[PDB]
Amino acid sequence: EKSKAVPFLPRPAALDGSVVGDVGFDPVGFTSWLPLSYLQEAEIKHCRIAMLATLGWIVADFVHLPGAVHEVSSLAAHDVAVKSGALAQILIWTSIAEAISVIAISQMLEGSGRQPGDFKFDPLNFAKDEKSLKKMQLSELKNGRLAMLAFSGIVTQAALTGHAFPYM
Amino acid sequence: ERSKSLPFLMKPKNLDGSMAGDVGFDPLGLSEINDVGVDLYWLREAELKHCRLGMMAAAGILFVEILGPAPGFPAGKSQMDVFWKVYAEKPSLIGASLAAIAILEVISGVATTQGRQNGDRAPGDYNFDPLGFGKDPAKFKDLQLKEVKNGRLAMIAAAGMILQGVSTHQGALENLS
Ligand code: CLA
Ligand SMILES: C/C(C=C=C1C(C)(C)C[C@H](O)C[C@@]1(C)O)=C/C=C/C(C)=C/C=C/C=C(C)/C=C/C=C(/C=C/[C@@]12O[C@]1(C)C[C@@H](O)CC2(C)C)CO
Ligand SMILES: CC(/C=C/C=C(C)/C=C/[C@@]12O[C@]1(C)C[C@@H](O)CC2(C)C)=C\C=C\C=C(C)\C=C\C=C(C)\C=C\[C@@]12O[C@]1(C)C[C@@H](O)CC2(C)C
Repeated sequence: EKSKAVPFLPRPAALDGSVVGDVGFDPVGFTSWLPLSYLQEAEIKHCRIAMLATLGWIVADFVHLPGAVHEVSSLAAHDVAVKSGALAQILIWTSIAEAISVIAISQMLEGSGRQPGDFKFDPLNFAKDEKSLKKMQLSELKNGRLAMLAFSGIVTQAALTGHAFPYM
Repeated sequence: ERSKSLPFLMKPKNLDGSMAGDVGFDPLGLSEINDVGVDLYWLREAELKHCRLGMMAAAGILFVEILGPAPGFPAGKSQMDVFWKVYAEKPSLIGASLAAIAILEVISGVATTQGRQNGDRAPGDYNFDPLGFGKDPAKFKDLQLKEVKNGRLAMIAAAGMILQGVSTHQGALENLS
């Protein structure tokens, strides 16, 4: 009762405390008719994709790969990269990763034990015990949400005003 | 048995004494509506939202007309017509404000329906007391009465300002003198 985020709204009844980044924020009750693991996986995937996208947009408006095709702004880079076939390679490998993801999310939903977003990818450690893993999961979630909103703002401002890196 | 405000009318059944500003002024018996998701809880929440919105709007009109606009913002003293001048030059501000108000209003409606269902939240309550001006009781009732009276007065005032600006196309205090 009385979820932490919205103090005047009831607790979403599906987010008690046992999830990283769980401040009880679900006013429209998306968790009431969708699996929690599915939504967590979707959120983490969005976080990672948008973090990579924000970093790439900002960097590519500064540094360009050698070649005349890579001499466009990130706003206009989509139509150039799709014509050159640059985005085709990313599409192919992302589709391979996403088919393996289809298998992984199916197994997670039907038992297994794989945590949402846990691909066990960890060449370095950066997370030795449970406490470090929880703290870094919270950091990843917060940074990913911030980067999703940041990429949203960057794209909207750049489309509104065709400016360089300062999209004001 | 008779309403305090209207002695020629019987006391409205649903308005005993609880809500701040209750004087029994329900001649049409609207407090007894229990249909289309509308009841005393919904009516009180709507009244409080109207009170707060009217207070904010009246304060904004008076502030802008007396102390002038903020730097970089248009002038004209007609608040119903300066809106189109702001939108003509800063449409993004208006759009962002509208989107924020839309999200907050969706949250407000969800909260109203939930609090009506599992009764734990008083109508118009959003737990918004950052400065702790209404922590203790015996002052909360007085603050509720003050808010309700000021909000009704500002509702009437803001409706008047809207109509005056739409019709006369002049400022509020311009109409005053
Ligand atoms: C969402 C991810 C994403 C997407 C869709 C793109 C898309 C694009 N980038 Mg880009 N970029 C990204 C992230 C991304 N970038 C990141 C994170 C960086 C920082 C290193 C850059 C740095 C960058 C530069 C410097 C340039 C581009 C350019 C371009 C355009 C054409 C060439 C190209 O594909 O990039 C080539 C990308 C690189 C050389 C660096 C990519 C490094 C990756 C993203 C990090 C490692 C992630 C890993 C491989 C994930 C594995 C995927 C899995 C399925 C196997 C194209 C529109 C070029 C352009 O035309 O600019 C307008 C260009 O000059 N990008
Ligand atoms: C279904 C729903 C929402 C909901 C729900 C949920 C989501 C299901 C959740 C719950 O469970 C139930 C329920 C029902 O709550 C309904 C949504 C509400 C609506 C339909 C929104 C309406 C808002 C309209 C407003 C507030 C417009 C005001 C216009 C003004 C104009 C201003 C002007 O300046 C302009 C522009 C020109 C100037 O010249 C002069 C004037 C004219 C003054 C003043 O502001
Ligand atoms: C800034 C913003 C969001 C900021 C979010 C932040 C900081 C989030 C922080 C967190 O996530 C972290 C970091 C960690 C989480 O655990 C906790 C929180 C705290 C939640 C959203 C802006 C959101 C801004 C929005 C939605 C603006 C919308 C504007 C619109 C629609 C206007 C459109 C128009 O103006 C045009 C474009 C042209 C005109 O011609 C037509 C019209 C329509 C007038």
